[PDB]
Amino acid sequence: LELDEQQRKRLEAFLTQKQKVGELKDDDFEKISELGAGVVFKVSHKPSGLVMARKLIHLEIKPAIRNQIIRELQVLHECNSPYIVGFYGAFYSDGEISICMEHMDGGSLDQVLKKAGRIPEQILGKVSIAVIKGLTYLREKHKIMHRDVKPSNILVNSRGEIKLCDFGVSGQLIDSMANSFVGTRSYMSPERLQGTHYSVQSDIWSMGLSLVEMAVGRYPIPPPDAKELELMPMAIFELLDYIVNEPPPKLPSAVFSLEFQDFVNKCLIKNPAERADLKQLMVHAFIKRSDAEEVDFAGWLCSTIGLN
Amino acid sequence: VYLQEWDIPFEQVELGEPIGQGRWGRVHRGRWHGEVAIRLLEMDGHNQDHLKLFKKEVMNYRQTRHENVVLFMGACMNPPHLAIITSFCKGRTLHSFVRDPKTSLDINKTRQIAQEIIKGMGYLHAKGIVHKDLKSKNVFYDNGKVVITDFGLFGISGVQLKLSHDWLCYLAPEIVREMTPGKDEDQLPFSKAADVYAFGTVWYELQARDWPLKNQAAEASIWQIGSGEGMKRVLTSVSLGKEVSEILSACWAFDLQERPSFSLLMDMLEKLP
Ligand SMILES: Nc1ncnc2c1ncn2[C@@H]1O[C@H](COP(=O)(O)OP(=O)(O)NP(=O)(O)O)[C@@H](O)[C@H]1O
Ligand SMILES: Nc1ncnc2c1ncn2[C@@H]1O[C@H](COP(=O)(O)OP(=O)(O)NP(=O)(O)O)[C@@H](O)[C@H]1O
Ligand SMILES: Cn1cnc2c(F)c(Nc3ccc(Br)cc3Cl)c(C(=O)NOCCO)cc21
Repeated sequence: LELDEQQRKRLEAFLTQKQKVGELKDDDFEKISELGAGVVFKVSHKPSGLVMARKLIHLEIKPAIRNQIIRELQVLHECNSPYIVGFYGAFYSDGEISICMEHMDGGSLDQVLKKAGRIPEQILGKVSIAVIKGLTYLREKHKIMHRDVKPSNILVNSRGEIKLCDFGVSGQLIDSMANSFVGTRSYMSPERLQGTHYSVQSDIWSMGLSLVEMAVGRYPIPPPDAKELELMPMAIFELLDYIVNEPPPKLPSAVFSLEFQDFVNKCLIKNPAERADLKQLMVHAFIKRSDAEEVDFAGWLCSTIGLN
Repeated sequence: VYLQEWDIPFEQVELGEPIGQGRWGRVHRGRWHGEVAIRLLEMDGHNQDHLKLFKKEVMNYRQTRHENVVLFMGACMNPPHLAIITSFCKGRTLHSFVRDPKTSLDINKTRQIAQEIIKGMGYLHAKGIVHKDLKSKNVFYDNGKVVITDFGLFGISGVQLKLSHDWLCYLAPEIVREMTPGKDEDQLPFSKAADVYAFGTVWYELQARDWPLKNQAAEASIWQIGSGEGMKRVLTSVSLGKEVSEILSACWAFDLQERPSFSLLMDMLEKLP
């Protein structure tokens, strides 16, 4: 599975630190500051002095399905790879499902993008490698798909790692909660919007659309104006109808390499059958390039936002 | 409104156990002697224009009485606290009724239930009242008789986006295209035509005992509903009967103006098996 030694040594170190904490409840944590909402908080755990990230979601529903949600979610103990954020535990408390996760020093790429303005191609190659490896790991080891890929769910650290969060493990939580939200933006594939059977192909599209937003600093659809590109108020249905009935986004031909331009073009093919799968994407020229490249990711991240 | 302004003589009403929640306050069982349903709302707007239109609507519901519309009894507004009191419906919501294994739906029972609902929607429309929230959860079935609940209630302005799937199925394309974050439900284009579309979905429920769209993401449903392609597909995907499907295709008409009136729909339901 191309498991590196330094990765496998940092995977063991957190699995043995995973039993030092053991189980937890609600009084073991203490707040620090506001991470964001879509809520998650920076948290101090008191039994084990490790600082963790606790995301809270408010669900008042019949307790029979709350128990089915928690037992489906405990499978995250089996999901462990260098490209998925560290999972601590899941429990119901005060009618608020709380997920305790690794704290990521750099936050989400959505935060990173707003502070960085734009994200260079050299480094978008590294996150793309991490996502396909993380998505192959998820589809192969547990036979699930992500269903919610977007920059605000890609997390980075000053340690130099890349890992994704908020992936769909519980089918009941999907039918009961996650489906009811609709944001001002949509990262959903065109075949999911038309309600066909979608696979990880739908996740490829999300990755492609996310890459375009990070590369240009703007949510891609509707495509920017001709002069707006040089510098760098819509209802939700006009957004969704554009994704289905209009050409997909593409990177500007003047700034980025063919390997990058073609990479996103293969990710953003509307038909998922012709869209690139993960096998085809792992061997794509843009991946072979950045995988063999030499970037110091920790240096860019800490000098972009001001960490150490 | 001090409740003494109503023709239902009032000395005292008592709150009882709550019976489920929703976007529109908390509904309590209660006793007027008869059991009643009491809905407790709160006006965050607190603005005189909200209450003037509220006073307009509740005084209009005072004029309503029909065997297929729930009896509106009184409303009292001690702002920001408001309360709406309707007759309590014994029996099961039509939603939970069709989804029962034990329930025995048939080509006749569905026609009879639907004609009842059309009569109630006919009356409400005759009085110029748009229901704005016709769905299976707001229709009650006790033995023979069928009652419509929760009509006109969306015209109220009380205290990202979250949209239930069950509600989306009953929403006409005119409405879901206008949905957007920061836009309140009071600004959506409900209408008599949007009401007959919601009758299309409730008729589908009478035939299929389930939603016309399986529990998808909201975004997925929003496009399918608003494009009219969603209802096109489910119309073809599984058929029940040419005569039965004719009224379903008519009610779900993409152009609202091509949707029948309720008085017309009474005749269509008559020329059936
Ligand atoms: N496990 C985590 N570790 C560190 N930061 C996190 C974590 N989860 C979320 N965040 C931060 O919290 C914010 C995102 O929270 P979240 O509730 O996931 O909403 P969202 O990602 O913006 N969109 P959505 O997930 O669909 O609601 C960003 O500022 C992230 O950096
Ligand atoms: N007149 C009534 N008689 C008896 N039960 C009622 C009445 N009106 C509402 N209810 C019940 O009260 C609960 C909440 O009603 P309501 O607030 O209208 O939500 P709902 O219609 O069930 N679905 P929603 O409107 O989307 O929240 C449900 O269990 C209803 O069946
Ligand atoms: C739909 N759905 C089904 N299962 C889910 C789940 F386990 C989730 N949490 C999660 C999973 C893995 C890891 Br590693 C870390 C976290 Cl925090 C989320 C989620 O976090 N949504 O973000 C809120 C957006 O509305 C959603 C799930």
